[PDB]
Amino acid sequence: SKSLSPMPQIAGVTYYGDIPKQPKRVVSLASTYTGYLKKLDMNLVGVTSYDKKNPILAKTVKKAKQVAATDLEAITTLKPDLIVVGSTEENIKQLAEIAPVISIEYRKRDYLQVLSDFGRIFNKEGKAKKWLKDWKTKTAAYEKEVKAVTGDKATFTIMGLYEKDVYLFGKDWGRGGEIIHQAFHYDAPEKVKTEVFKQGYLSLSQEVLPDYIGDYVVIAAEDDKTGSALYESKLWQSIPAVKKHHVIKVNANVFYFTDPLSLEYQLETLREAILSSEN
Ligand SMILES: O=C1CCC(=O)N(O)C/C=C/CCNC(=O)CCC(=O)N(O)CCCCCNC(=O)CCC(=O)N(O)CCCCCN1
Ligand SMILES: [Fe+3]
Ligand code: NA
Ligand code: NA
Ligand SMILES: [Zn+2]
Ligand SMILES: [Zn+2]
Ligand SMILES: [Zn+2]
Ligand SMILES: [Zn+2]
Repeated sequence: SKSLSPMPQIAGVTYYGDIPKQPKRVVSLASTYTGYLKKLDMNLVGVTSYDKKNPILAKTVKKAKQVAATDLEAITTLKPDLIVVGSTEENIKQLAEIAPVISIEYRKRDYLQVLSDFGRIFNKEGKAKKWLKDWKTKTAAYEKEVKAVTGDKATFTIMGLYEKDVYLFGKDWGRGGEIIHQAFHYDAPEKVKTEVFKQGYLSLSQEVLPDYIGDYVVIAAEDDKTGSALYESKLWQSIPAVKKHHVIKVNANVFYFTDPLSLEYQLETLREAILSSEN
């Protein structure tokens, strides 16, 4: 049998079976976590559709098969020694019959803690610590670069276009919020702090958008055509941030994510976009 993880008790983490310390064949069924596992040098043999559509992550998991959580046959034949899932997955019991499962309830640990937590689970503390120390220094330095341009108290709102809907996001639901609010310590407008932050996200009617945007807005979308009718509208064009050219449009295919690999890309992209807003 496998050498075992110490399986620490961590908020949000549930273990099904004996988790290996050094898994050799991991199936990741939760896009939140795939890039954390890659950062810690795990061999991923299965990943999700969102993972494959994230160009930053996809480059690192070319040999992994795309699978869904219902793919019991394909997952079995991948011969995993570990499966990682989100806690809301429909069929964790069936997955745990195939291999040991780590199930994570989102948001119980923050985007940085998740990495050091995996460091404890897999005895990869050094790799996690090195990344986290560098991240702390780099983000503080970049925070200075961007606030030099905007002012330290400029407000930012995180937004996404999805289907025909409009979402706002807080500090810990992807779409750039970790970078903008946690890494750069930008404030959000009061209405976003009150109505969005605790909730994580808020699906909004388009006509009230002006009320939620202050100095800057970051907008994630999967395709560059989705926002067209909104963007040309008098409503949108009346927003001071829009008039100032403080709209930052980003590609959701990577910006949905919160993992170290995706966030490295988001960090550089957002730094450059803020600087570019004053070109
Ligand atoms: O984990 C993150 C950031 C936070 C996040 O989006 N999560 O889903 C984490 C798990 C949240 C707890 C379970 N909640 C839900 O499943 C509710 C639906 C959901 O995924 N949400 O994010 C809620 C707001 C978005 C709803 C519309 N769906 C999308 O934007 C698809 C991309 C979308 O939201 N996805 O999750 C697929 C890509 C995600 C890449 C990893 N990103
Ligand atoms: Fe989500
Ligand atoms: Na933080
Ligand atoms: Na999608
Ligand atoms: Zn700060
Ligand atoms: Zn039109
Ligand atoms: Zn203009
Ligand atoms: Zn400006």
